[PDB]
Amino acid sequence: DIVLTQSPASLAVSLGQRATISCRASKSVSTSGYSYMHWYQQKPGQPPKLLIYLASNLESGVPARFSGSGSGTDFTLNIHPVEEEDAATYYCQHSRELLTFGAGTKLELKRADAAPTVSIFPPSSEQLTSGGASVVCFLNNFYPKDINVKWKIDGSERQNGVLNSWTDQDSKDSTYSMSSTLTLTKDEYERHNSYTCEATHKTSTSPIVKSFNRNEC
Amino acid sequence: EVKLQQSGPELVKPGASVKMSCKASGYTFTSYVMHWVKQKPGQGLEWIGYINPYNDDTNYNEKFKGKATLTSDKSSSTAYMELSSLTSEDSAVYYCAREDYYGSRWGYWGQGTTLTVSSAKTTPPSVYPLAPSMVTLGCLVKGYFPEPVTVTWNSGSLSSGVHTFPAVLQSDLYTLSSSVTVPSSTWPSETVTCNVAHPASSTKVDKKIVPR
Ligand SMILES: [Mg+2]
Ligand SMILES: [Mg+2]
Ligand SMILES: [Mg+2]
Repeated sequence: DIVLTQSPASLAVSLGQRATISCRASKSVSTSGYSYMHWYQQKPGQPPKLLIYLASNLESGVPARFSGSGSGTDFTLNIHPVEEEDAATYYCQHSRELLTFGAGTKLELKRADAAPTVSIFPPSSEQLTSGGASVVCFLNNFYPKDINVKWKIDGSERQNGVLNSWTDQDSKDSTYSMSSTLTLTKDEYERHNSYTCEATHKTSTSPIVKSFNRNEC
Repeated sequence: EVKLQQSGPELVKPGASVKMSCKASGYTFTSYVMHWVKQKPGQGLEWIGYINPYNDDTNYNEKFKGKATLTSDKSSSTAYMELSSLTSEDSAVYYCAREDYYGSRWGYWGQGTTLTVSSAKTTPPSVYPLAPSMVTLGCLVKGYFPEPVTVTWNSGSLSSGVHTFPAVLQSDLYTLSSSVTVPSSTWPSETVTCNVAHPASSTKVDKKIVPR
């Protein structure tokens, strides 16, 4: 019965800063000789990757920016300097008795605030002739993560048939992206003239809006 | 090198049983214990149990004692996990991992098997091109089941400026979109095309992004 408490659950750090992640245990994991604590890194859609074994040994092929320390009851993972690619979830782990993983720490990168690049697409002709109409809006490469999308038809807000999807933090530039899709019937679509998606973001006082007129082509 | 190859994605109906595989290569199979882990979308890692292939000994996390059965075949160098009495709560990614002699570290992991436990029927995607300095083009993949789909552009050539968003489930069907950004000189002078694969329905579709 060894409980692992990992902290913090979330950590946001600037490029070049030091990140420090902690894992403690109710009993010592070092009484027989070595310290049975390991550290893993996991990025979305991938299996976890071993970074550090036995508290302080750097796994083969992993960079020296990562290091582990501690003994008995308290353990830390240090990343220094932090790089854009380090955006990930980190886990501690102990075996001995009952194998246990820590709850994990999500590392997020800090960077400059960035307005979304907004682009809007009318339904494709292929979709209309199957009886459907999806209006797609991309809101790309923005920071920070929080963002509001609103849909308007002929100058008034619609909310039905809207589906939103967000990406994880970008590995290279630390930005976020989002898509918003407004789905109606072909017949419904052709009853209105103007379609608008607008983003409310932390960068601008005014929202970023992109619109089109159905009857352009 | 050491390698762990897990079976592909599986869709089963509730109440069913499923058997996933973890095929080991590059080492003496019976010499290493193999572990299994469950991970639900955006959540932590839950230990399921282990199989010692040398004597077929097993142990489980209490949570999976009734749910999971681990086995191994020495000849085929393969570890298996059978999950029984399935429900939607068992929908997750499942990982196998080899425990090393070196400090009991898990240095090698399988790529993961995604299980969907659902009653919904298999359905192919409808792929729609989204046509409109840089230019952003789109590809809408609508109304498929189950996950996953695989989207590429020019068969991976345009990988740089691509955002393929996570699928959203609505009315027992998934929909996702993918954006690609390229220089306005490259398009439409050169052809851009999204390639969508849905293995569950044996679907390979290419749609060229043509101006309206
Ligand atoms: Mg990596
Ligand atoms: Mg920049
Ligand atoms: Mg109607």
